[PDB]
Amino acid sequence: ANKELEEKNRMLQEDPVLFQLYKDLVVSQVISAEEFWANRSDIIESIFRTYPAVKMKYAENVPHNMTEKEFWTRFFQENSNAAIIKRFNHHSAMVLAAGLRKIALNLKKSDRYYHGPTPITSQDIINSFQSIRQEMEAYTPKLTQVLSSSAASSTITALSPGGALMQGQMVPNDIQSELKHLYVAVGELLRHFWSCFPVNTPFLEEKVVKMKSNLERFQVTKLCPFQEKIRRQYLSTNLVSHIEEMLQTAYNKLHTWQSRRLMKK
Amino acid sequence: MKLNVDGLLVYFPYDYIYPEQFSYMRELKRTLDAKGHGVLEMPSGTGKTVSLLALIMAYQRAYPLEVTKLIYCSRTVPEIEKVIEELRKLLNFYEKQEGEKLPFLGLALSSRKNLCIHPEVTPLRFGKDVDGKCHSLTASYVRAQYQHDTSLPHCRFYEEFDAHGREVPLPAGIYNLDDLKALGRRQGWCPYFLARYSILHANVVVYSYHYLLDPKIADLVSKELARKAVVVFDEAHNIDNVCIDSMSVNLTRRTLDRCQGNLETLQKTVLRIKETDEQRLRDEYRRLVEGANPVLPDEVLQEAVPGSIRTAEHFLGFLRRLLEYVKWRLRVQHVVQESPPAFLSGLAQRVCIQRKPLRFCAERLRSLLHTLEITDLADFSPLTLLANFATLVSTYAKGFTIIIEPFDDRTPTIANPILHFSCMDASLAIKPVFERFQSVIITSGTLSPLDIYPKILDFHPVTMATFTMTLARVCLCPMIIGRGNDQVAISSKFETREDIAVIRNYGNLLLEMSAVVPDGIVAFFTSYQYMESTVASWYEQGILENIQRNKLLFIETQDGAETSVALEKYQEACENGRGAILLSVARGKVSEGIDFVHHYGRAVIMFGVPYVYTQSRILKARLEYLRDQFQIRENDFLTFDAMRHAAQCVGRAIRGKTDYGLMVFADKRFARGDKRGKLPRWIQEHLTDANLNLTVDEGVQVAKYFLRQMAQPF
Amino acid sequence: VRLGMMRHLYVVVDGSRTMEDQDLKPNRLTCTLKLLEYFVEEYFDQNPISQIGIIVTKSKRAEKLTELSGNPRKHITSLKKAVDMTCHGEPSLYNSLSIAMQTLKHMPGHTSREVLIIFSSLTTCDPSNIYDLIKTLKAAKIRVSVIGLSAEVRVCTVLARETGGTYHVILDESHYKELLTHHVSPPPASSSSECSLIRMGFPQHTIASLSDQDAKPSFSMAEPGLTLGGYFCPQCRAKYCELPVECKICGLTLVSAPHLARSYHHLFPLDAFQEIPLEEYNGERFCYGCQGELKDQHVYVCAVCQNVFCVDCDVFVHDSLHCCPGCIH
Ligand code: SF4
Ligand SMILES: [Zn+2]
Ligand SMILES: [Zn+2]
Ligand SMILES: [Zn+2]
Repeated sequence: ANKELEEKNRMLQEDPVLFQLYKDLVVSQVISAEEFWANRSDIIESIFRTYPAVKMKYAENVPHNMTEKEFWTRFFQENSNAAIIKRFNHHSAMVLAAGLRKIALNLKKSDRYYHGPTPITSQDIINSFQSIRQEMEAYTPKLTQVLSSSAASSTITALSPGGALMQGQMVPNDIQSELKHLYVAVGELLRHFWSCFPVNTPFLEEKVVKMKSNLERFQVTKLCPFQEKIRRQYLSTNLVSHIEEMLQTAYNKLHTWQSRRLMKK
Repeated sequence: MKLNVDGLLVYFPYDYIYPEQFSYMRELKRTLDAKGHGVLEMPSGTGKTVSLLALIMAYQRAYPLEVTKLIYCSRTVPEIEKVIEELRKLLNFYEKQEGEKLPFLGLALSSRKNLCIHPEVTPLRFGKDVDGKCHSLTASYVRAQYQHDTSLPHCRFYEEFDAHGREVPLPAGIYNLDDLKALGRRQGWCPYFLARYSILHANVVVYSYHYLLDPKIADLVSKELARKAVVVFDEAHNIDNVCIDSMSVNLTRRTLDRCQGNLETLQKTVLRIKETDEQRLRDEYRRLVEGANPVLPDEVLQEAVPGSIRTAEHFLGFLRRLLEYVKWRLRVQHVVQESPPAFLSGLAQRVCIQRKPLRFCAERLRSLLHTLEITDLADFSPLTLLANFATLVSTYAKGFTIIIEPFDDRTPTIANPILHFSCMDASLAIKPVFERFQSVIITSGTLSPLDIYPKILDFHPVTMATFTMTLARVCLCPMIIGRGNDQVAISSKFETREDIAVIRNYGNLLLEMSAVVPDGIVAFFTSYQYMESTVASWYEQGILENIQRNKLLFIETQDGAETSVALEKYQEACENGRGAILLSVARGKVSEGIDFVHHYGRAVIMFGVPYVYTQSRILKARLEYLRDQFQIRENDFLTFDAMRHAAQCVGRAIRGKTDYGLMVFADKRFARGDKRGKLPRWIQEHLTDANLNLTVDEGVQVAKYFLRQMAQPF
Repeated sequence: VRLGMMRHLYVVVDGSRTMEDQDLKPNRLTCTLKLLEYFVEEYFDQNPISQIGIIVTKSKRAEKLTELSGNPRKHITSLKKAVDMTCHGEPSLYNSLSIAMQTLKHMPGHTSREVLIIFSSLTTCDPSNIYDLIKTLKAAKIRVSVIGLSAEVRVCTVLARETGGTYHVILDESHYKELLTHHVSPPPASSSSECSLIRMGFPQHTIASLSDQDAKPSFSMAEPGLTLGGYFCPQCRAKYCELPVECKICGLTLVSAPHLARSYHHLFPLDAFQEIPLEEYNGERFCYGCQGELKDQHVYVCAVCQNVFCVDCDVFVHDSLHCCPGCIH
């Protein structure tokens, strides 16, 4: 059946982001659309489920020279006393049937945590210890020793923006939307490319997808510079180099791992 | 876990016993030491049997000569099956401590219908039909014909059992009904008769009350062999009803019409016999001159001479005359008639039937029936019922009454009148138990006060002990809601039953409670007719719909088939998160039969005091006699029946294992001191005055709080 | 007992009408949402590598309020929005569990899958039987620890114990915090649960090289403006505004060094300190930990450093700091 065609119509305009990027892959005629998707009331219903007699009646009494309003009328329609008990037990039973479809841890080296991932004679301790011991026999020099006008002023100058220890542009906005669209475009298609890359997948069926994905990386990125060229030749300002890293680094990973494949063989 | 009781050292399998258990064993030992019949109450349904059983095992070993055998009876076979498991567990623990087998045998008896291995009776389920087939297979003629080894199906299991079962008795072991059936199959012996033989030497024998009360069957299997036996009843609070029902016999127009047709078949059978077999069968007349069982107890039973009735032609006319008198006396249209001694005089004068010849009619019928080589007794079973009634009236009527109902209740005019012979005192049928057995312990739960039982049953108990369960956590949280949100009397009085507010209040209570009560809840009404009216009133209003939205609701009907299916669905709902509200009648067979455990009937609701229709004459005769004799007020007994019965159905939620469960009484009457006094000790003492008159909404709030405390673990 | 360092827990909340009832001081639904915010904020504050996803089940339908994520702020924002939720309907436990199972079915083996169901309405109307789902959950090694509200419902009782989780009920609002606070800690890994090594990358924060020379402008990765500097990836080479965030491309977890060091206190729980009320030859009137006079007859001591700690110090140490001050020496 044409299941895919119906799915495309539902998402054709309901969600812009999903369809927007898929078309872009075909706007420039990059690759076929087959690989795109291949890789990636209540009251009547309750009676419909609950009472089988109504279900049988509805099929046989399907609207024919009648009205739905008339059908609704037919719903509500000592011996009579027993009917309530039987109906409720039957009704309750039908509801029930309707909902029933047929290690202590141990370690060898705990010191490593104490000196964790963060990376990096004897007489000197004695000599230093004695010297400091006699240092504070004179105390309360606060009057002048703590600070001086020159020392204090020098600190203020340093704290100034020009001074040391105090080091200290949204012009493009319309282009921002295109980059975000491109960022999603890159993010959308790298995801599939990187979906199988981390896993070695030493199998032809799984590896074939890598080869198709690996080749598809060039096809998608073949059209990328053309759009980049137009944007770049506007003012030569606010260069976009980050977007190149994802494609260039994707190439390097592709080339390196592809080269590594030959070595393994 | 050996217990050094004051009387002796008693082995106990489980880890710990509550303080009430210490009182239980010593109290039981006191009666056993005194060798006198007594009555006691213990709340816990589970653990009571083992505690009761544990002392007997220790007592038997300490004083084997004092007590011969243990006769522990249970109300229903499904409940006796779990009892033997407790005994089996205890035996293994006791046997493990000893380290070797001991001369101890335990088994449970039952009807051939429930247990058997013969294929022919397997498809049949009716109890009467099973006996007819088994009797025919085991009939003397078949046994005599079995010797000839002619071409005819002979039940092999009994034939080889007599040659084998008689010679070798089973040394020891515990065999439940399911296990016993397998043993018979492998050994090719009757699971029924083999157990019957074992009663001669069986330390513990357990069976239902109907095997120990009705003289027709109980006497034969309960022979004097048990000169000094510790006979015990379990949950025998409604012992009188079972005991009285055994004596009570009902004769109806439909039954009478069947008897007339059966009698005609009996006449035809005699005619065939006369032309075919006369001399050989006539020898039984000499046996009769020389000199299904009679319902007369030991002393009452008489076998002096057959009397005037000595031949089939003469005896059949005797029944023909008696049947006609009952037929005419039953067809009379008038108010309900009572005539215990006058019926015998009226029958004797009307159709010239002396009582003494009539006393042996039932026994003569069986003897004559045997001579007829009938195919089965099931077809003629109604005739025997009339014969049993025929002899019972002619035997004694001091503590009995013949009640005739030309018009039945619930029908403006019915052409099927029923002749009732309901008894009035249960002491008559239970009397032989007390003399034959040195001591009887009536152990029961939800027991309304003991002092009445000696009045109802003519006996002198050694002790009257009431036990309240003692636990680290207060499992049961009873309450009475006599006032609703409208602060209006909610009593389900007969005159006040028609009140819409009272009906509305019950719906409000159930609706609100269902919101807080987790999966599993049961509601008990006073009668089916009242239950339908309350359901209909809720159905017309939105209360029932809201209850349905809150939880699933199930109602109970008279037919068992609907009840069984609905109950099975109920248990399914509790297992899932849907939950179910099972509306039932307190006096309905469903309530007594079913047991409620953890997450089953969590909040048992007692809608109104359970009372029977006072217009029922049969109850009046029973009620009137208790006022006439034994000095019991008419209202006292009527309240007693409700209080004892109300506690019966609501006490299941605390079965055992300290599974939290609350009980709510939706009636201000229970708050009355008289009702509380008749309330069982364990339920009564926990109940306090502060929560005695909780409002419908106030009761809900505390119920929610109660669940919180019980919800958390220990 | 070895714990599950990385866990994927789902906080299933019932949108049942019973939540409308106000047994507690505020509305029950608001109280759960208010306190659930504390758990969500605290859950990541004590387990960064873990991730959470909330589900709200109302009108017999289970809708994913928020997917699995590592940012408490996003989840907290949904909680604020959910305050004004209609809260009208009946929950479906099967629907909720089925939704979680689908998302959690594909989760890696190393992670410790978990589920926390806040059960309010005792009724549970479901399209199909749940026992079959219960069997699937055990095979899926998903720990479901329901927390009932005002009901010890049987259906959940079997769920927690059979599935390996824990069931609880709210005695009161104060007790409510303790129950969820308990689940903050990584639950111990049972015999059935297994463990495996997990690949991760440490994103070195980078800024403009030298006065905006060879700059790296970019906006974000899930109205973000251009950023002079931001976290990058060893493999994505994508600008991530904040950490820890799973690679939108690699699928490899990115996490800073301090975040991993945050959970080390779980591995080395501090031994409880014996409480002796009397002085017991303790000549130091001032508490060693806080240098404060002991106005109460209470003292705490280690088994190694053998120091003195008042009630306030011992409470603080075993509550937040998760280490003995003096015993570090
Ligand atoms: S004789 Fe034994 S085996 Fe045969 S029908 Fe009777 S009880 Fe069953
Ligand atoms: Zn990455
Ligand atoms: Zn301190
Ligand atoms: Zn220390």
